[PDB]
Amino acid sequence: SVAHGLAWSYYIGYLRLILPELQARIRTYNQAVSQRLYILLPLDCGVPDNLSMADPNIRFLDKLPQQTGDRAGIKDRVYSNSIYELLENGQRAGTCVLEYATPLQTLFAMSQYSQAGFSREDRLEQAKLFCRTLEDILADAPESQNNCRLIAYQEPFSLSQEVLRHLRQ
Amino acid sequence: SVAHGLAWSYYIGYLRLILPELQARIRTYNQAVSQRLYILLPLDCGVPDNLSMADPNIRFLDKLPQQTGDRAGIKDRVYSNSIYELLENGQRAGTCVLEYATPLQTLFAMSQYSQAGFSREDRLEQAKLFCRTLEDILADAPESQNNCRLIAYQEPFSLSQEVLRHLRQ
Ligand SMILES: O=C(O)c1cccc2cc(CNC(=O)c3cnn4cccnc34)oc12
Ligand SMILES: O=C(O)c1cccc2cc(CNC(=O)c3cnn4cccnc34)oc12
Repeated sequence: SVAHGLAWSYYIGYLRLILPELQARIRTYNQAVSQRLYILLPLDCGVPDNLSMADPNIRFLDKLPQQTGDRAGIKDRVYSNSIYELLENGQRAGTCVLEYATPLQTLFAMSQYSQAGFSREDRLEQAKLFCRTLEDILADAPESQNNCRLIAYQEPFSLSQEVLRHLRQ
Repeated sequence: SVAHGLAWSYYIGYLRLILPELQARIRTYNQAVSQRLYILLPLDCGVPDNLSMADPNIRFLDKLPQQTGDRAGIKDRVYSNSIYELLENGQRAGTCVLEYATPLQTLFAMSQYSQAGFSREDRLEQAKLFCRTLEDILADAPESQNNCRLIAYQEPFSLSQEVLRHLRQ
């Protein structure tokens, strides 16, 4: 399936490369930010560029120092991550590296382009299969050593509360 | 198929975003470099990080000024491209933005991991289907306006000569 290929490329072309170096980048920034990469997986494939627009209680703090690596003819290809503070009744309840799983934008876009041959009704099913495949990959991956957490959800809602339930172990 | 999803995500998550801004970045660097993004598509899915290791006549010149954009919770996500000089009998015969199509690394890796459920024999077929799907996408895409060229090839070989045949219109 397309969700199967998306989960494998997201692991091979991104997670496999940043998850080994992540704790070192977090330690560097901490000179406190939590140790895992928190990945938001909205099953509706709704991926806004601004997290604060999804929930005002999710607030951008700072960028994590960039990771660079020569890859496939690209000198110093850059991998960037953002740090967010999570508010709960006016209080900073958590601080973590947080982002949406970008392949869900591909599912959203493919469901909209007629040439992609993917119906708008198939988004939910493909997102669920992307989630399951990625969980199966990370469960058995050596690069994932208590440093990655997938947060999958369907709105019937507090996004910051869903993140916080995961942050609080 | 997985090649279908890879071609659509490579377009949606990368090409769709950089191809509109590419001529402006090339004009900026030129204050001469050719106007198209040249994408190497080895059908054997062999993707080395160093182009000069694939052919000594392909020589790294400089980085093209980075492109940044806020995306899916990432503040200032970076898109980087490299400029190469192409030598032919000691002479600089061309200068272009050149890189390998990264999803071919996913096909290579999936053919090696038992959990991916993709045989090592299926690489060639999947790379060909990735190529055809991407050509079909770019043929009809509004972002592609004489600014992208796919260079697909099978070794029986000069890589620099294959690039140069495309560079010379
Ligand atoms: O990297 C993958 O293995 C991969 C596999 C499938 C689909 C996609 C979509 C992307 C996004 N690309 C970038 O962010 C990017 C930034 N500089 N840059 C230079 C060359 C190529 N890509 C990029 O990567 C993919
Ligand atoms: O971007 C896509 O739409 C896409 C779709 C499918 C597979 C892949 C693999 C990649 C490579 N990722 C990066 O280069 C990258 C760099 N910073 N960063 C921050 C968050 C996420 N990804 C990245 O992007 C994909």
